[PDB]
Amino acid sequence: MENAHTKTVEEVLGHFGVNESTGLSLEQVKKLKERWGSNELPAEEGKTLLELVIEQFEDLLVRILLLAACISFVLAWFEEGEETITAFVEPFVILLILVANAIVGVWQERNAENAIEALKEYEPEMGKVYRQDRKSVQRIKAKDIVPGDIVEIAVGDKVPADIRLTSIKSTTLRVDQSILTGESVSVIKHTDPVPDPRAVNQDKKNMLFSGTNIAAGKAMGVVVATGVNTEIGKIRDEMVATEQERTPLQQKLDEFGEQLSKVISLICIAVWIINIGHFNDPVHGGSWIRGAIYYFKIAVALAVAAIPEGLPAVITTCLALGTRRMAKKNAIVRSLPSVETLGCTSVICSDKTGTLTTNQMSVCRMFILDRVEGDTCSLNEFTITGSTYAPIGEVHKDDKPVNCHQYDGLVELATICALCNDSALDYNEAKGVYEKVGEATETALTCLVEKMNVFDTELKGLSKIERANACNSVIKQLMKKEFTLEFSRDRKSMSVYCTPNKPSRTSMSKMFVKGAPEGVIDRCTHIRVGSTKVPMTSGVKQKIMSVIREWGSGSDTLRCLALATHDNPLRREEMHLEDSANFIKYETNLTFVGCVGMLDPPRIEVASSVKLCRQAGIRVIMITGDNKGTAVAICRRIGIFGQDEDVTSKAFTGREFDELNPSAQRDACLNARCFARVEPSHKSKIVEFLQSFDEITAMTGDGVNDAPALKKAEIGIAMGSGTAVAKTASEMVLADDNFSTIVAAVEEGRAIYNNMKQFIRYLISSNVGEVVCIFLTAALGFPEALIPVQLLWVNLVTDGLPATALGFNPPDLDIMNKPPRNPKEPLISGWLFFRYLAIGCYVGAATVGAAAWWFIAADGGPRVSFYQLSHFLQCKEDNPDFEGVDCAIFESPYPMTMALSVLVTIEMCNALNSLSENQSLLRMPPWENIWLVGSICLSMSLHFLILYVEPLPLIFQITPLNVTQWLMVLKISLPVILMDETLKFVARNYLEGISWPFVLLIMPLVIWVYS
Ligand SMILES: Nc1ncnc2c1ncn2[C@@H]1O[C@H](COP(=O)(O)OP(=O)(O)CP(=O)(O)O)[C@@H](O)[C@H]1O
Ligand SMILES: [Ca+2]
Ligand SMILES: [Ca+2]
Ligand SMILES: [Mg+2]
Repeated sequence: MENAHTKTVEEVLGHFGVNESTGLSLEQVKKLKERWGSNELPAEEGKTLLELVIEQFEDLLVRILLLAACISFVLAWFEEGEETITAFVEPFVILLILVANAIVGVWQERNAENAIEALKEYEPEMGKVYRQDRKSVQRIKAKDIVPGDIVEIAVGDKVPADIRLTSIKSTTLRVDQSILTGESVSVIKHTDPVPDPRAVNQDKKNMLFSGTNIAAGKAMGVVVATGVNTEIGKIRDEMVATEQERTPLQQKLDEFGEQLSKVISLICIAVWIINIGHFNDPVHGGSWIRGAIYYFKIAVALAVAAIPEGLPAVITTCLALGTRRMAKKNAIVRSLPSVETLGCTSVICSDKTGTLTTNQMSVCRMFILDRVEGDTCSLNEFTITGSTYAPIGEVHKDDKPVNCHQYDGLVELATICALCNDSALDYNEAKGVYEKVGEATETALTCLVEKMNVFDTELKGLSKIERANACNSVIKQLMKKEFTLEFSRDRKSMSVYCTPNKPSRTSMSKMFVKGAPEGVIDRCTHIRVGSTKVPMTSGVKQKIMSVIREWGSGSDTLRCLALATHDNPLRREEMHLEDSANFIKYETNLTFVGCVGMLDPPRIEVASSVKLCRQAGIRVIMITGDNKGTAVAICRRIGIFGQDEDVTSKAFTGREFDELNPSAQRDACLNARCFARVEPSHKSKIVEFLQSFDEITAMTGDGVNDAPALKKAEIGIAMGSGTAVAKTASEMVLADDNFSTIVAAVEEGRAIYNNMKQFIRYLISSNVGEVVCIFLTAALGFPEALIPVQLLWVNLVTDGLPATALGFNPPDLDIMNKPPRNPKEPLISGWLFFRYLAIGCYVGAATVGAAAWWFIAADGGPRVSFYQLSHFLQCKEDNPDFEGVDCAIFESPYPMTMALSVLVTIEMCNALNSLSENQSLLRMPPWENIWLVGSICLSMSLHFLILYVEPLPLIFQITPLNVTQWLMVLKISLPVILMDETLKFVARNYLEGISWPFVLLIMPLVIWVYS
């Protein structure tokens, strides 16, 4: 069966031997499972290891160090080419820092993919089928669907396999198949066969494809292909590498990356220029071209040192960390920019039903009319026990057990709930619980019919399975459903045209209507009291609405629904059911029967989440299509409003919002916190009004009425137990429906930006000190304190792992107390620019002072004066200004080792400053980031290694230091902490919990270094 769209519905069902009513057997499914297998696609390997490494070396900042490593190679291969001892050490230390950052980036990217893939199996994909075990619809796993079984699918569902449409229950069926054919509109389907055997998928009507969603309607069909035999499975090879747009923060770092490479080039050009007079010095052999090449290597080695080469890698691991940290909290992050954009979210619009509430509805009370005075009416208000979907409960009239058969209004109320219902109740023998098949509002009515049991049937000898739809089957055996005017959110109602099967009374067909109590009652002209009908007046209209308003605004905050019937409807011939606007024209002159109120408890984590968002400057707005009285009462429960807060201008309806010119409509959208009774058209309109104020909007939803708003918001967050239409229009999915994961995603997105600013602060405060070290030496006339191979050792030790370990920084202590960040402001602030220069100027002066100390004040070194150190090039044995000074000590490796050791040490102490922007080290000790402690101990281990290992001091032109000289290195390196603790102190006090184990740990160190 490969061309099913060209065959009649009877011909396809005959091919499988299946009936559309009873379904498929279980001896047939066992045979079909062996010949066809499970309905699932093989797992894709994704980005391979080699491809994942190539993406690390595609940024400009990494391509400079690649070219500089090539320059250092071709410049060291022409002099002493056949060598490996000291010639090719400069290109080697340039490549080690590149492969170190490439390993961390690939390993962290591989971790985020593994956590995401392990989250796809959180809850298995399910599918509704008809099988001969039960006479009702049952949920099974989508992988256990075999070709040939009857599958039922409704609005919002995801088509589990290729389905030949057998019967459409509603007036029309729309399917969103942009995933397969690429058309951005819902396609209308039918049940008639198409003649063309080679029709394209756009022309393949009467066929629903796996992976696509049902946009509107309800239908059933027979599966014709599963697994790799579906249209979306046969094209899984046509999966080209999509152009993933850069994160809006990555665009800020790319502009900053090219702006920094332009200023670094001007700095390296200046280094080669300010040293013109040193080209023909005797150190280089008196040759100009020999000295010009030497200072070209200092400029190249300074470019590698000054350029942040781990910046494209650290943004990779941070975004990869945010994805893995969210997948551990059961949150599927589809779009990479989504977790970073949530850190700047200012408004969180949220669906109420199914999103802020558990969606575990249960009809707990109802009422019918007892007797009509003529101006007022007495109501027979009942109550029902039970909070789950199990059909075990008791109906009480006045807290006394009552039987529903003696009330003819209850018999009629149960009939409307049974027939005007596109849902059912399923038993789960694996879990031992009754679960819903369809919407929660309708299954609550399906379970209510079982508890009422208006037609007293023997319900004791039936199993758990046959008790889910026992009382409903009795009602549906009495009335024959003709067609369904499906639920449309413009009228907020739904009717069903039923005909009584009994020909004895010869009753004409009726229309059983259920919907929102506000609109349905307005279309009601009569009221059903007991078994007789009496015309409705405006006095009894107030009594019915007042009870419903008490239910919604009460303590239980009930979700109400009115039930009505139409005694004399038009025939099917006169009704024009093609369009949907005529449906409200047939739901007129109704007879009000009763109203039901079902409880929908909010989720436990919602109340604490709204409190954390308000503290973080975020605003939570409830966009619901439910009643205003129910919405405001839920908002007072979850914390959006106070239990006595006035909401005269913070809660609006769809009608009240439209009856407002754009003047007041604007100033009401940023001040409101609850929108009730809004269509899917309004929800996206609310979201675009909030984006008009330059606000990052995050919409959270579960149903098809939220997909237009989920597409317009910057971030769309879908619930895991929601419809597949909402989960398709969303960037993040809460697999466990935990609303507290949203605020964790905001804290994580703010952490990605914080780790970025600390990385920038560390590689600019430090690398400026390496640039100042070279220019300060030149302006003072001192001997050069660093050679190219040592400028490349500082880059490896300081710009390597101690810089990437900043992406593992812990969140700040005030991370979620600051207002949301505006993504339009510049990356680096003007105050941060001062903090970079203030630290760098000390790092540079400390490195020059370390070399100047040995030449002037050290005991082992000469006691050379400041004049002789500044004019060291003019020293000969005939100069009376240089007496006793052996002027071969100006090339000694001691001052170059003091400067190399101070540069490395002062940058490790500057990394300890880069754990937070303003929190001191006594408040956030360095062991809160253990990846940084290990990176510093490794960098200091490698520094001590080249100082004392057999051949290495010769390769780097350094000499081993003693304990007295190492105490001097620490004397100058430690004040870089005190300088940044001071700059952090000013930012806290004048611009914007001391750990005693840390204070007591550093005091034996601080007193030792300074005596
Ligand atoms: N199957 C159904 N049949 C008839 N009326 C329904 C219905 N489902 C919901 N309604 C009613 O239509 C009204 C508005 O439609 P809507 O689809 O927006 O409700 P909803 O359950 O989605 C609230 P939310 O938007 O917060 O999820 C609801 O208040 C409800 O009373
Ligand atoms: Ca560097
Ligand atoms: Ca550095
Ligand atoms: Mg909802």
